[PDB]
Amino acid sequence: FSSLPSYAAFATAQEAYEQAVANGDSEVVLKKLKKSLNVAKSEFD
Amino acid sequence: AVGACVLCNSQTSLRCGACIRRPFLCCKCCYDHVISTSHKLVLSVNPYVCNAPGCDVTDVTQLYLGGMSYYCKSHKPPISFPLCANGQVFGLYKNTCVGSDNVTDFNAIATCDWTNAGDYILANTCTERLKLFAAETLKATEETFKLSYGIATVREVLSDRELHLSWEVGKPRPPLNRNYVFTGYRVTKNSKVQIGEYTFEKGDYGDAVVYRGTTTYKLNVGDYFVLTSHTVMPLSAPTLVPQEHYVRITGLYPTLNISDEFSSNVANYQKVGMQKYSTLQGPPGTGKSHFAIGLALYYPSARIVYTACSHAAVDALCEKALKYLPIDKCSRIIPARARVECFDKFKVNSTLEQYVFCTVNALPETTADIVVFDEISMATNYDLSVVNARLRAKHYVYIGDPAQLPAPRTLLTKGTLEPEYFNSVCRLMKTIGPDMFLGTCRRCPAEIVDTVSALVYDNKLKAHKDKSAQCFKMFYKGVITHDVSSAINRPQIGVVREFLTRNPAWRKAVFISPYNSQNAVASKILGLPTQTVDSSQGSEYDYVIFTQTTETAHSCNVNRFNVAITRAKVGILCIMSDRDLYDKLQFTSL
RNA sequence: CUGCUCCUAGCAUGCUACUACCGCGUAGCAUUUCCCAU
RNA sequence: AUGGGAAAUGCUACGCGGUAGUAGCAUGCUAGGAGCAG
Ligand SMILES: Nc1ncnc2c1ncn2[C@@H]1O[C@H](COP(=O)(O)OP(=O)(O)O)[C@@H](O)[C@H]1O
Ligand SMILES: [Zn+2]
Ligand SMILES: [Zn+2]
Ligand SMILES: [Zn+2]
Repeated sequence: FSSLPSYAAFATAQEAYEQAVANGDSEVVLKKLKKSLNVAKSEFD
Repeated sequence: AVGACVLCNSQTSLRCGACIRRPFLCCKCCYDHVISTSHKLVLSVNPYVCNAPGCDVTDVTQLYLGGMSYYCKSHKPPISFPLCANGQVFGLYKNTCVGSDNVTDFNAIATCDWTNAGDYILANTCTERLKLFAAETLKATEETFKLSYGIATVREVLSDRELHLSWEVGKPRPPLNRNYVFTGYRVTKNSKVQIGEYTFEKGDYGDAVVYRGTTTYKLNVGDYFVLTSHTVMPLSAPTLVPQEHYVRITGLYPTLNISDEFSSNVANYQKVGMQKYSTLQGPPGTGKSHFAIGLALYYPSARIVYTACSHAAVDALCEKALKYLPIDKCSRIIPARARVECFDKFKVNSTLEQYVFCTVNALPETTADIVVFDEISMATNYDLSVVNARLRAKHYVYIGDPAQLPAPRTLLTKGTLEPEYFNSVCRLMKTIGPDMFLGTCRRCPAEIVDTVSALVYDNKLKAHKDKSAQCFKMFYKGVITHDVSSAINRPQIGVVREFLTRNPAWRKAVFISPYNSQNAVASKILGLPTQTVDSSQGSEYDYVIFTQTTETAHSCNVNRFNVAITRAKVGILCIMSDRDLYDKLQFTSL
């Protein structure tokens, strides 16, 4: 399931999540990362 | 349709897609912009798309000439060439593309969100044409934002003048005032026609709203009121005209032995004459609009037109001119809407007059000999070049004060803006100094000038009148809503109502409330001469009532309060909620 | 050739329990912002 | 001298449902190997 739109969107979501976790700016930003992760998992499912 | 570029101003005819205003770009400039930014759409004599219907690629990064049109790689004909040039973009004129590199600022202009003060300050630092384009795109951004405002899914209507308002969920339900423009749309499965130019302000008490439209039915349930946006027109004239020094007078007709207060300012008037223009930088209250009518008295012969930012200032100017200058040579141009009242004694929009007045947004496109503009702080750099384009005279006068509050600029929700960077003129005023300055607040007596010069201003200000002994204060807090519903301090209104009788000449004291809800409810309760600061800008009153509701970045603004107090003449009474702010001034407490 | 049984493997289904996340729904608690001209 | 106060960002608790992963139960079938009886 590598060459799939869900896979690519999840990869971008993970990239943004790790980037913003390294930034460590806001708790709401981290919640946004978690929500993006969760919809990425949802579609990847 | 061909024009010059912007960064390099070479003759070209390319435009960008993602850039909202779609400006003319040369080849190299456009290539740089599309390489840097994410703009992947270029406009020319035709749009740029993969001509093959089985493709929908609009990216300029790859596009292949399919004989006469553009193609993708999967549809590229064999004998065909990609149209991304050797570090440029292929098209109209390439042999006369002069080079210029200042694209990074231009990229940032088409990048930033105008929520950070860095955007606005950087905007007022670039090339003139870049400044005009930035102002234009900012105005367009504001129009787009206000377009996406509340869609009032109302349910009830009270009377022919009064109605009940309810809104949808998700979009910003805008405030209600005569300034805004709304219109309902009959959703009857069809005939979604405009019901008329509908203005709206909140009702007197409770869940009540007063409605007034160009037509006025008895509104139904299923309608909604959506805020539409007006278009923005491009401009060409410079914001600021160049300066030229002279030797003798520039052809103006004097009036010997007319007055006395302005014979001392005759030197200043001649200083204006010896140059193309001049400006005025001084504190409020001290010969600002008054240095104007006497200057007109110096040369009251040419056929002239003036204007002002807001309506109160121009109406006060009309009254002052009637007081000094003959009436039947001056006029005031009114707009078509005219929902906000004006000088309802003078000529009704008589453009054919010798000394004409008007508002900023309703100016004609005629010319004059001299001109003066009001409150550069309240204005942007866009309207400056707008009036430069529509109006072209031989002498220009500008007035303003950096301590005043600037234009709203609501999109800037972060940080404060330095007074010089309010517009180009304010930066020039703070960098090169004034052209002529007057510093002796004449309407307020010495106690007010002492308080303002000691606390916020520099200790340089002075007055001409001694203390009027009408200084009083109040500090107790009161309660507000605390959950949206901009603060309303009702206990203070009740205490004012109970007290006022003891104060004999304060029955007509000008009530002040910047907040619209408090502004309405105060007149609803008693009917004091209600007023807001914004609309007190450039006004003046014998008896004033100021009311602070609560503490907030708005109500704690130093400039707001100091511009509020510069309007005291003989008497005033005002209240706070803040301790150190209550202690800051040097008046009697009570 | 019929009937009975054992064992193994796989599949598939049903049901049960556990774990995670999600959003919803409800309840409680608590805060953060606070608005203006045409 | 009056029984007319929200937008909701944040915390906690409960439930639902979905999704995924884990363990368990029952079954339904298939296939294979083997043994007994007539
Ligand atoms: N030289 C002066 N002599 C008397 N009154 C003056 C003088 N200069 C200004 N004023 C008073 O100031 C009022 C107008 O305010 P102004 O000083 O023009 O500044 P602004 O209008 O921006 O506050 C006028 O009513 C006028 O009476
Ligand atoms: Zn662009
Ligand atoms: Zn160029
Ligand atoms: Zn294609």
